[PDB]
Amino acid sequence: LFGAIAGFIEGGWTGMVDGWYGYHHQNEQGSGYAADLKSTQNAIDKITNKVNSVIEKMNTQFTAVGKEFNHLEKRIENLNKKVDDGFLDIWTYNAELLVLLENERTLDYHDSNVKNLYEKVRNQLKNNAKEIGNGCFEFYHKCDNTCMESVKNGTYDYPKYSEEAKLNREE
Amino acid sequence: LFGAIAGFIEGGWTGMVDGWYGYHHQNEQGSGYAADLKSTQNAIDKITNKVNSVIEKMNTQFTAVGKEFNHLEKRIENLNKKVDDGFLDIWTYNAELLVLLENERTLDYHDSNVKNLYEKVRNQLKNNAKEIGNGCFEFYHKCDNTCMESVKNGTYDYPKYSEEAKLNREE
Amino acid sequence: LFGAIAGFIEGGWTGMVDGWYGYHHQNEQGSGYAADLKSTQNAIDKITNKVNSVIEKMNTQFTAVGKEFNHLEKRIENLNKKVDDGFLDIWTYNAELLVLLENERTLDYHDSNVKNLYEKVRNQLKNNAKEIGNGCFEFYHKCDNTCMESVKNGTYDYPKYSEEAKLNREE
Amino acid sequence: SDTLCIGYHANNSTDTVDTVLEKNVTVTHSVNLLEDKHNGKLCKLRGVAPLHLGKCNIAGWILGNPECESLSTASSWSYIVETSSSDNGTCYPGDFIDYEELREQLSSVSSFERFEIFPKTSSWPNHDSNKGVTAACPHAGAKGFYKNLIWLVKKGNSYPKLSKSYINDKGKEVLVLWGIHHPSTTADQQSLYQNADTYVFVGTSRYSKKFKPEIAIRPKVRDQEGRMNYYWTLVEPGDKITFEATGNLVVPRYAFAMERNAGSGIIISDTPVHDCNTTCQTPKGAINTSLPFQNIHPITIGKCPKYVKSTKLRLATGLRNVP
Amino acid sequence: SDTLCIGYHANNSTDTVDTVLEKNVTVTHSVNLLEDKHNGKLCKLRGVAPLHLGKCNIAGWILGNPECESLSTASSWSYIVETSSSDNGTCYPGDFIDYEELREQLSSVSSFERFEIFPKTSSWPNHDSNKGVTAACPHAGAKGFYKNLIWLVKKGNSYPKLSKSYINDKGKEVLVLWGIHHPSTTADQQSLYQNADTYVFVGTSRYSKKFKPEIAIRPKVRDQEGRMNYYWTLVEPGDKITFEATGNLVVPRYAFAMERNAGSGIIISDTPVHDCNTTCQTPKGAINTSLPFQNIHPITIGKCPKYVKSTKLRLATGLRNVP
Amino acid sequence: SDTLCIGYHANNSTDTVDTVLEKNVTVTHSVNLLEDKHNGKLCKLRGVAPLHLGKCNIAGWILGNPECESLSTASSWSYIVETSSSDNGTCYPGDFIDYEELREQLSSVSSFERFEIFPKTSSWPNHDSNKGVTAACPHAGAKGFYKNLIWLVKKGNSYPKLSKSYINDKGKEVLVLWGIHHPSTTADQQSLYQNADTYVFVGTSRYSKKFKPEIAIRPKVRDQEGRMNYYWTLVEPGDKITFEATGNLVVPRYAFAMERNAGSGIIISDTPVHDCNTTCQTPKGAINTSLPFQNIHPITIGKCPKYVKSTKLRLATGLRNVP
Ligand SMILES: *[C@@H]1O[C@H](CO)[C@@H](O[C@@H]2O[C@H](CO)[C@@H](O)[C@H](O)[C@H]2NC(C)=O)[C@H](O)[C@H]1NC(C)=O
Ligand SMILES: *[C@@H]1O[C@H](CO)[C@@H](O[C@@H]2O[C@H](CO)[C@@H](O)[C@H](O)[C@H]2NC(C)=O)[C@H](O)[C@H]1NC(C)=O
Ligand SMILES: *[C@@H]1O[C@H](CO)[C@@H](O[C@@H]2O[C@H](CO)[C@@H](O)[C@H](O)[C@H]2NC(C)=O)[C@H](O)[C@H]1NC(C)=O
Ligand SMILES: *[C@@H]1O[C@H](CO)[C@@H](O)[C@H](O)[C@H]1NC(C)=O
Ligand SMILES: *[C@@H]1O[C@H](CO)[C@@H](O)[C@H](O)[C@H]1NC(C)=O
Ligand SMILES: *[C@H]1O[C@H](CO)[C@@H](O)[C@H](O)[C@H]1NC(C)=O
Ligand SMILES: *[C@H]1O[C@H](CO)[C@@H](O)[C@H](O)[C@H]1NC(C)=O
Repeated sequence: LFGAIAGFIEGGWTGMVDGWYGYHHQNEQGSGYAADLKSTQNAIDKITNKVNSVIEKMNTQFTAVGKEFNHLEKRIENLNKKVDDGFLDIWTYNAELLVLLENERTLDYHDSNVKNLYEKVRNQLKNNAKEIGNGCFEFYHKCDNTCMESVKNGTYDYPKYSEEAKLNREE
Repeated sequence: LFGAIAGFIEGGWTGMVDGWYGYHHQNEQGSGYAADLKSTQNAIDKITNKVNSVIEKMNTQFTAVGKEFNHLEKRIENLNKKVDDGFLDIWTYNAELLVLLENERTLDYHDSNVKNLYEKVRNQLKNNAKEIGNGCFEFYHKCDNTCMESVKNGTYDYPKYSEEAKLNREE
Repeated sequence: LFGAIAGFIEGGWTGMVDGWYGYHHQNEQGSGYAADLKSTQNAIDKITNKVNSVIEKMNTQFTAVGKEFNHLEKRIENLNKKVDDGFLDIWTYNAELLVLLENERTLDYHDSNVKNLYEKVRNQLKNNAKEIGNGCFEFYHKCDNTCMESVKNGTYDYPKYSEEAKLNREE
Repeated sequence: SDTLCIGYHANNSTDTVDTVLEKNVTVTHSVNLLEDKHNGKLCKLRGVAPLHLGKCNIAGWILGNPECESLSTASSWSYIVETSSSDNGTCYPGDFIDYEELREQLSSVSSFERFEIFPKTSSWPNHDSNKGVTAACPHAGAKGFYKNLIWLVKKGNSYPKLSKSYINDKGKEVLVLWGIHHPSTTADQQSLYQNADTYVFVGTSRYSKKFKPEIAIRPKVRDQEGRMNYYWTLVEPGDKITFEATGNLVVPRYAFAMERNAGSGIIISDTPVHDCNTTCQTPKGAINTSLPFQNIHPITIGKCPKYVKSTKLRLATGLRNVP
Repeated sequence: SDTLCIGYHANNSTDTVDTVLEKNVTVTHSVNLLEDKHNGKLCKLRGVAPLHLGKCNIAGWILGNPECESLSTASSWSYIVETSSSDNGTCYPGDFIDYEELREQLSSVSSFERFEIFPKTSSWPNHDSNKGVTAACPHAGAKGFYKNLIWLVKKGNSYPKLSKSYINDKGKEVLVLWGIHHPSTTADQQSLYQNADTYVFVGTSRYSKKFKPEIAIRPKVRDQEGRMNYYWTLVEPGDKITFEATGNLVVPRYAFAMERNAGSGIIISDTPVHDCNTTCQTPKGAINTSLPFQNIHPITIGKCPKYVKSTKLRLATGLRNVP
Repeated sequence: SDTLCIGYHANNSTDTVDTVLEKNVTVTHSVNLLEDKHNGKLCKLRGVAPLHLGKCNIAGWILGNPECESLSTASSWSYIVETSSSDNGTCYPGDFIDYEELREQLSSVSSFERFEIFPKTSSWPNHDSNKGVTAACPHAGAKGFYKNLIWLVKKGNSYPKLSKSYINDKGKEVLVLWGIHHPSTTADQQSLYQNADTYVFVGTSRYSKKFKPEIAIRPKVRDQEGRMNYYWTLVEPGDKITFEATGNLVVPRYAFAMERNAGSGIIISDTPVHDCNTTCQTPKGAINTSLPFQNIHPITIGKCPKYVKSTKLRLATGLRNVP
């Protein structure tokens, strides 16, 4: 576990409908939710792959399970039953535990993705903004919609605003 | 692996007996170990669940494994033996590897819990204290027992002490 | 996933040939790649152990799989086939998924090792250097080869350089 | 002042899943891995219909018990179906030898043609092929017998050595069934076959068995103190089968030229048969899925999901739903 | 100045566990997943006691070998137990037909009552039920025989056709055993049964077999050059069984009305039987677990942990113990 | 200004692996877990060579079909090998009883010595051991017979009761095979054995069987309308076997004193046999590996990797290769 989901970002956003992970801004021009489509898509592809891996790796052959034995063949009847029952116990246990294990991992995978995305942003801004926590960053400068969209697509210009931020930071 | 246990916090505390993860304070009023009971309990519940998952998912049916064949039934005797032996090889391998995998994960789970707890504290204090490392925080203000108990239960008032700390920080 | 490999350290070094994880320095005396042998070795031992765990846990017994049945023994012929075929399906699935799971984990294990190593260094230097990112640290003082070798083996003296760094930092 | 927050999705959803560490965890999206629904119908497996015997069992069917002629026999089938009231079988009591192996061998055929190996009108000029009927196998209220066998009995006061061969020119193997009759008493033996102390002999290239009647009173079954045992063999292409007898032989009339398929099975259920395709059949009904597990029934026929004891196997795709 | 440190537990413990990456890792707490202890006792499975044959095997026991009468036969049991000195079986040498199937069918019964189907005093007025004893089955030093069977021999110089029926009015199925005797020589044949060339015939609604003695010298076993084969069938409720014979029949005396249970088994060990309940039994002793694996024995009876080859399966609960 | 960067390896490599989340991922180092190579040879299993029958099958081999004497019989073997042209078996047509169980019991022996239990020159002074040959089992162009059996026929116009015993003084069990002959016609019966209506009887301490000829015309096989059935038993050390006959017995000549090993098997392939060791044998060839899985063949003999349907199981050791 990575400490983000249900953690230092304590809740989810029902209002963010266009993806799994994203942002919510607020400047003079307005405010709103917007998914990060690259990292959301990236995850969908990988989860999809997981689901398909679990399903499509199963080798299925044609077989007629049932057998019929006469009243003087109890022993091979019971041999047969042992086989059917042995396979039932194996598949049941593996299937049950596979799912339990993969679900722990899937959930953690998402936690990781959200954490990596917080860090991605933190390391762009640095001291040009304050880490409130709960996943928010509070700017020391005027961040207009172009500025926002730049952080979201990873092309934020630290230099541009670094001096405007410094003077504001001290008060 | 999360880098905390046997890592940046290089040792454990035999002296902390009331739980798995916790704190050791030192102020003018005294000093001592004290477990974090919320996060310790949380982990116990989850590990317990893991143990019970591994045990209680095993489907067992009534079966009499043994069979007896006469001297002209070698072939089905050997068929039967192949079955018994095949199940042995499967269960042995899965059981051995299940445990190996789950142990790696359990240990990592604790590492994560300890790391998350360090981070929880760091993000409350911030510059009101210094990160010595080895998991310690060295305050820039007078932290009485009420103050301590406030950081431990997550209700630490940054504002209260922020100025007392800033002036002390500059030497 | 830990966000380091193929992440905030966006590429690998073809030029670092003596190990898996390491450093690249640059001072007045020269520059070059050098593996961290302690952490590289540590990983080799553990990965090796994983490989051997997967191989050497397989219990193999002497067995002759083949059986032969006469034309009035179709039913036990088919029983036998059901057994062979059932085992095939089980091993195939487990083997396929074992590998898929263990590979996700092995890759993540390395990610973790690289991240922990970045953090190890960051927490030694602190403000005596600047976090460029892409895994680089840009010193605020003259770091000679003895100084470098000290950071690499974890015995870096923060005090020594802390003042030389402070004055240089303010531009 | 301006802010930028990082966060994650939440929704409507009440889907829960279980993990190793935690039960009943609510998630945004999720997918099911366990098929638990079946269509309540016995369908055509890989496009080809099963053989539905209804009133009869396989024994009754292949012998031609009189109650089974209202069935129509297809020329191929994927599996066989009997019902729990499939009680019309061997109407004249006795032992059906290697019966269970017979049913397994007929479970699936890709080709099946019934044909008159020993035509009634022409084959038995020195024996009586018309008498040889019993109250145990009644037809239209009157005494009858199996359709695919003839009970040869003496002509006048004479049962001369009987001798008959069939060469398999059919290019597939042909299944030939016959029977042997064990009378109640030496009086009965002599009534039917004239000579007491008789033998029947049957042979192919790989089969050879001599049969002697065992004359005694058994407990009455369908009013018979006598008995009749049914035998069968498969004559391979090119090979022949020969019968030799001084009495007590129930000779074949119809035989079947067939191509066996490959281990299918027989399902016994009262679930109705329908026109539908499937790749996986259970006695409760058919399964339409690509999910790897199922909990409907352990005894399946086809390419089936693995039967498990689980009630729920739900796999998280989305994330923890927190609002 | 004031400090607050973050840390974790350490202790006394020397418990180690293994992981994929690392062996012999010391941890604070740990739990075991492999049952390796058994109680050294054969116990009552699902609350009902096993049948303990001790000196005899099943063959000796249901036939009534003279050494087995000191046993007491319960009216139900969960599984059967023989010891490695269970050597008292068929004292008169021969073949026990379908014996292994018989032992499987008796392995568990919910109801079992022995009773005199053909009472000795009343049933055989024209044959000698008192002679018919042998040095192969000795009782109190003197020549004896099985308890549940009578070896009928001629009376005076006469073995008239024997004929006897039993109707099953017991409302459960009844197991009937009989035997057939193959003398050494025609002199012995005639000594016992007067007529050389005899037959025995036995029949129910579903069973019918004729038997002829095969008179010849076999290699001596327990001083016998002759032989005796033992047969058995199950008569269903309402059905009857009939015997017909001109010699060589070892006729039943006791039979058993039973209700079969469902696949249990027979355990062969000298481990002593005790009063204790269990849900999982091995020949070495019983297992009291909720753990999913065991390494005690592969051949179990009950709801058992899966047998594995592992010596240690220890699951970490606590954390890495670092001091 | 001075810098210090932290980073990871990259290389030449094009090895890919799959993960749950992602396919076709390129990695620095990697190791294979699936053996897919075999040596194309049938080798010696655990140092000991198989028995290679080549032209014959087991039936032909232990009976001594004339085409099998150019084989040389070893005194121990690990497993048996037949080819797809192993068609020399029972040259005189009939049934080989419990043949499949016989092949399984001979599949591996640790000791095997052929010896003349009933020497030809001395054992049959009142019967003709020299006539008794057939066009079905031709030797050097001329009519012959099995080597390990003698077909005893009458001497002059007389087949007196035959009676012969063998006591096993070999300290291992000895396998004895014999045959019984069913003539075409009573003329043939009488030509060979004088008396029509004969019997053969064979017995040990645990075995006892009477045999009567069944005289009739079968479909011609290798020009024979008669038939000959082959039987076998294992005489335990100290026990004896006895033959008694008034005709129709094909008596043993050679027998085999053996020590059985433990479930090996028979492999049928044309893959050549070589001097080679292995711990795992398939019909395609041998496998030299310590990897836990293989996809070469499902029917193996030895300590083998588990057969899987996978084409590739590659395990990452190194890391993601990013340049
Ligand atoms: C077909 O089966 C039916 C019923 O399964 C037979 O009719 C029964 O016959 C029994 C025994 O002779 C009688 O006790 C009953 O009067 C009948 N029962 C029912 C339910 O009808 C019928 O004789 C069978 N016919 C053939 C030719 O096999
Ligand atoms: C019951 O078994 C005992 C022993 O299992 C049989 O007596 C043995 O007979 C052998 C050979 O006949 C002797 O050499 C042994 O000395 C005997 N052993 C013992 C312990 O007495 C006995 O025949 C069996 N009794 C019955 C009625 O079957
Ligand atoms: C040994 O086997 C060969 C073939 O594997 C037999 O030879 C065949 O004999 C038949 C008639 O019996 C001929 O029609 C064929 O021409 C032969 N086939 C071949 C391939 O040559 C041979 O009879 C067998 N001999 C013995 C003694 O068993
Ligand atoms: C089943 O599939 C076959 C494919 O050849 C097709 O001909 C047939 O019409 C199908 N039947 C139904 C009812 O869908
Ligand atoms: C075993 O089980 C039965 C019935 O379920 C019960 O009456 C009895 O007390 C138990 N016996 C012992 C010895 O515990
Ligand atoms: C949830 O609400 C949405 C929108 O209001 C609606 O479309 C959907 O049918 C609802 N389903 C559930 C999960 O109740
Ligand atoms: C096979 O190995 C055995 C013992 O390992 C040795 O005696 C023999 O020479 C080897 N034969 C081969 C591999 O040719």
